[PDB]
Amino acid sequence: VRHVLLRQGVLGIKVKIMLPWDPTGKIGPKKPLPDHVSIVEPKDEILPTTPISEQK
Amino acid sequence: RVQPIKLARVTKVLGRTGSQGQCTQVRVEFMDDTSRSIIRNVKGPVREGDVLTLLESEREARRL
Amino acid sequence: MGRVRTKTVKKAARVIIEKYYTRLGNDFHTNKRVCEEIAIIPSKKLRNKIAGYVTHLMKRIQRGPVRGISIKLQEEERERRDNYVPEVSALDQEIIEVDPDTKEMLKLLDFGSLSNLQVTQPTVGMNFKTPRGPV
Amino acid sequence: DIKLFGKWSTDDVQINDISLQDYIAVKEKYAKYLPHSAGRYAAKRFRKAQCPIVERLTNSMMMHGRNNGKKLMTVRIVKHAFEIIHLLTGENPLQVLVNAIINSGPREDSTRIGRAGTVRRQAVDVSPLRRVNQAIWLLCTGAREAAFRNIKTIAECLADELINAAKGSSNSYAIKKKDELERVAKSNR
RNA sequence: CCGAUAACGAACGAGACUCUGGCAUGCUAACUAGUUACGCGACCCCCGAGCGGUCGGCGUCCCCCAACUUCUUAGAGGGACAAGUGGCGUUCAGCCACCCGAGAUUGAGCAAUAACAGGUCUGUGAUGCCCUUAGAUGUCCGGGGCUGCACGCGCGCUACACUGACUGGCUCAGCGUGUGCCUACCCUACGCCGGCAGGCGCGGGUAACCCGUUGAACCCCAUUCGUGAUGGGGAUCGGGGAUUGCAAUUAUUCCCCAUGAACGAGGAAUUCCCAGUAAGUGCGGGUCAUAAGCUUGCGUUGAUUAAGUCCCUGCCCUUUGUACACACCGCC
Ligand SMILES: [Mg+2]
Repeated sequence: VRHVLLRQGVLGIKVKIMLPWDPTGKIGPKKPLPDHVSIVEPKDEILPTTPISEQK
Repeated sequence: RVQPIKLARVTKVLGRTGSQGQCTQVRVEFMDDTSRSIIRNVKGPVREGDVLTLLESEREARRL
Repeated sequence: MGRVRTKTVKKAARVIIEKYYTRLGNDFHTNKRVCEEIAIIPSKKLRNKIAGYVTHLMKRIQRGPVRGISIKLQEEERERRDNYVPEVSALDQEIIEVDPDTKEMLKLLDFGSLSNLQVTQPTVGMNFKTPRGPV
Repeated sequence: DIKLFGKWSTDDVQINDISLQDYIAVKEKYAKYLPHSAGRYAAKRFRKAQCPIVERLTNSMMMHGRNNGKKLMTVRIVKHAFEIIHLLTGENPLQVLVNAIINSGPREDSTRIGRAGTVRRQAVDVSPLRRVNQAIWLLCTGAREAAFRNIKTIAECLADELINAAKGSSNSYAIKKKDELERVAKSNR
């Protein structure tokens, strides 16, 4: 919040900025939004073949 | 000549009435004749199954 | 009263169900234990609420096809739709009960006198239409 | 076996009408050594029904600003009143209290909002829980105005209030107000 | 929220969130917190107990000269999700009851768009314009006033008494503060003098180390009183003694002795409140050289009633009417 001293009086300025999320944290908060839900993408893991036994 | 006091068990609670909610209206079954059941409005906390006195037997019945 | 879940939990539950239907189960604790690694939940309360809704939706899924997409349900539906053509068709009837007016139509079309058509006796009375108005 | 206040066994007390036998709590499952238990009886509806009626009398006997936390004083008042009624009558103080509750509960009242006939438009019978509540309130109130500005102490006033109520003599404020309510309801029939 | 659906896809608000209270004999840690055990002791029983009982008496992080975290503290974690059972439900969204559970609705904070000629220029070296600016509306000093009283109103405190007052004894808290940039003014243990308010020396504490184991009040247990304007009430008023200050008169506050006035529960009206709540009851902080009938918090005792309604006062959504749009305190 800042004040501008103009010839007609005082003008009030209010600036609000929503910082973007970043894990690095040097541009914004490290934590995500509380209601933001992120889901990791699953892989295939199909295994459609006959059972085998691999020696390792 | 005056009717004696007789008991009756609340079988169902229809709903509140009186427009302030001070009365709850119930369907109530007589002890002397189980097949006889009327609708009476009662005041105070009421849950089905409890029994209560009827100083006068039939007063008024009116579905909400 | 006041236990209605919101979009934040419902959408997340549906998404994780359609993503990890194999890993999820009907146990609330097992589901809330898979949630921490299948999703990033900022709050423990949010995580367990989502897990509870996942349990509810999986009970509904195992009792019936909930709108949430599921590969086993879809392959069953596919098998039940693009198959089960009967060995005999439903349109190869030996005899077709045919109206005399339709027989005249076929005769004008020149497809009259077919061995697979049996002419019905036309009804008499002309008593169609519902009675007008009430009563 | 329980012996409330060390004496006055509960098992001999019998409620004479089945209307209030689900709301009076003197039976052995609700018999307590002392009428003081922070039981959270107001947390849910109909939880005061299983609260012992001696506890209810103790809770309703502590009123009028000066006495809102003095439950120990109210317990000693109830103990002295039970002693006095036992000496005066010879029967169980619990039985006297139960009979007083039964004879004080007004079987019907009147309630409505619109243009009043005499007091209310409609005469309405009451619930057993409301019977018990009204009876306890009437007994405590009668004892209070009996003991306010006379030498006779609150213990004797409560004692003879219960004594008069357990029989029915028109000498107790509880049954006087009960009769007034019954007459108003009968007129509003 | 489910669902329908000329809408689809979103955004804020709500929720989510943070703090707080409740369970963790699970983990970490404790000489600025303790517990248990042991050893010196002090006292009772000593008939005889004797590993008898009490100790907020002294010790065992005095460094080898005990362990441990239950109690206290505070961190990381867990735990509660309508999860399980039954019923209702379009068998969806959900609701009701119950089991197990510390908890199946703990209280706050934050809080949308649009506005009000709502309040503050007496918060600011925030400020436009106007006014004043040397006999000042600047600033400083002395005195007075902001208290002034035929009266009306608001927030409160004390009461009207025996569910009490007095006298004595017994016995229990938690918030939280405490020595100053200017800035002088801190919380106080113990000893002595005084009847009290106070005073005089010795210390401790910049603080889980000292006040302080915060020996609080109410309550509890005994005494006197005895239904009277009485030992209820302590207003008014006289005299005297201290404390703060530069100064106490229009009495700062406190103490002592006298006076016991209205007040015997309060018309018409009207406020607040659903569980550790109302109320009774004291104790901290702010104001403070002196000080609380105020306010903000804390603890102690602990209920009656209700789990409903739109009747009064209002609020939200939909339909509807309008001659209103400064919007019914309208218009006419
Ligand atoms: Mg005196």
